[PDB]
Amino acid sequence: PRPDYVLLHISDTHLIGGDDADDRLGELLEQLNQSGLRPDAIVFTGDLAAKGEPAAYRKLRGLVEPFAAQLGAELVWVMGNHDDRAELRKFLLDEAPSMAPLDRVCMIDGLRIIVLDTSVPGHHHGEIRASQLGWLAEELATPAPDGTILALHHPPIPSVLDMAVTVELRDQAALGRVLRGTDVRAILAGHLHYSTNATFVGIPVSVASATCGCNLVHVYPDTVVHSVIP
Amino acid sequence: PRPDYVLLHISDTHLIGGDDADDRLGELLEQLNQSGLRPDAIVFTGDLAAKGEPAAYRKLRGLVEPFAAQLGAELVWVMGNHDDRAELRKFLLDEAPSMAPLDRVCMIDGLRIIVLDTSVPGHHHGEIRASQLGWLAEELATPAPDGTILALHHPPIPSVLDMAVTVELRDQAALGRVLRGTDVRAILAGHLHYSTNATFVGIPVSVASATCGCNLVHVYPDTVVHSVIP
Ligand SMILES: C[As](C)(=O)[O-]
Ligand SMILES: C[As](C)(=O)[O-]
Ligand SMILES: [Br-]
Ligand SMILES: [Br-]
Ligand SMILES: [Br-]
Ligand SMILES: [Br-]
Ligand SMILES: [Br-]
Ligand SMILES: [Br-]
Ligand SMILES: [Br-]
Ligand SMILES: [Br-]
Ligand SMILES: [Fe+3]
Ligand SMILES: [Fe+3]
Ligand SMILES: [Mn+2]
Ligand SMILES: [Mn+2]
Repeated sequence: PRPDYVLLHISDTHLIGGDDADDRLGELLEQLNQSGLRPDAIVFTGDLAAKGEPAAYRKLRGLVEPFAAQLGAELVWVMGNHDDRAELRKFLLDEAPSMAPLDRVCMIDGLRIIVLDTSVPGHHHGEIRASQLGWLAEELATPAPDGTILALHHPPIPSVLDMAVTVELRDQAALGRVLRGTDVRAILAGHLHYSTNATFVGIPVSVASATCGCNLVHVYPDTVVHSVIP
Repeated sequence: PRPDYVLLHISDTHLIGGDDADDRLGELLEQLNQSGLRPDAIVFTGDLAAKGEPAAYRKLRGLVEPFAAQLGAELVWVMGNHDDRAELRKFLLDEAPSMAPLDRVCMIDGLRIIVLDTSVPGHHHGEIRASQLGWLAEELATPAPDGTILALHHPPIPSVLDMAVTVELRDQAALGRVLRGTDVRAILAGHLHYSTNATFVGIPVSVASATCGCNLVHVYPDTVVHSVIP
């Protein structure tokens, strides 16, 4: 059975200035390059840079872009709590610096990938602004031919650890009312630094662990398969 | 947030006669015992013994029962392709030897756990007999207060590897027609020897990797969370 789409789900790389998460990610990219995988997209669900440093984004971009271009894969970057919106826009995206949420829509043929920004500047918990929910609702009003993958950092999933509660995504009910009954087929997330899956308003949520392995995502006609790659 | 139920999902232990999967499982049980976890049930989703040997089941029973009794957890054993129904019944369950499918229902308070046998004696692929589907349909006609966890070996999930196709669960459509619209909240499976999750007729399927880590399952009021424990 050939899947309709193949996605690489990587998260929590936590790169720093430079003096380690650098080598851990290099080895991963090298492994996946030698596996012969040819993904349609590579989605990085947040905490890309450990302290949101400019030097870390330039480093990340230099490691990842040759990898993605060789595979012909689309790159999909997501904000995490440790990232800085302005520095990410400047040094990773080549866009004008802004503190506005990093929200974006990306079509892979018939597959829609929506990037949402659950980060809260200067803070570690997650939250989604009313403006973002309106944006998302408007976007989801039109269905994609192959449905939608939602990509964000803070997963809408109960915190199974005490430590995780204080940095969880807040006000999940509101995101739930927007997502319910839409063509969202899967939610890709990070933040937890261990592999987890659950549903949120009937939609499967898959959290990839930290790089500092990853997940393979096979999109089939009637299901989405997530495989944990150690 | 306290979950309603906590389950331990272990799979593919592959114990042999004795001359290694023995030590790998011992270390796991020891770890989980020192973590302070207190699960309601411990579900083993098949391939318990590598060659279905009597000596392997006695060995498994001797390692696991003291572990389960100390935790006050219910033990839930499932048939895999490498197991032998008769030897498992004799040496693990203290039941009269039979080659009939190992199908069973188990209530944990309001939570129903259904064990299904996807094994095919002498073969490695999975299949479910018409008699079993009738049985299952009849059982699922009455809802459980907290819904149902279905536990089986061969997952109803597309095979993302060529090697896996020839030993996959066959005739999934028929299982699907029975499960659709029931109170089945999650399907626990093994067989793949790596962590995987997907849905099957809208129901989340979680495959635990092989012991030869495991999964923690938190059952919440509105969701089931699966965490991969390396
Ligand atoms: C779990 As964290 C402090 O890397 O967002
Ligand atoms: C994947 As197998 C041969 O242990 O059923
Ligand atoms: Br700015
Ligand atoms: Br904001
Ligand atoms: Br956009
Ligand atoms: Br499918
Ligand atoms: Br017999
Ligand atoms: Br049979
Ligand atoms: Br029964
Ligand atoms: Br819940
Ligand atoms: Fe992180
Ligand atoms: Fe096995
Ligand atoms: Mn985070
Ligand atoms: Mn098996």
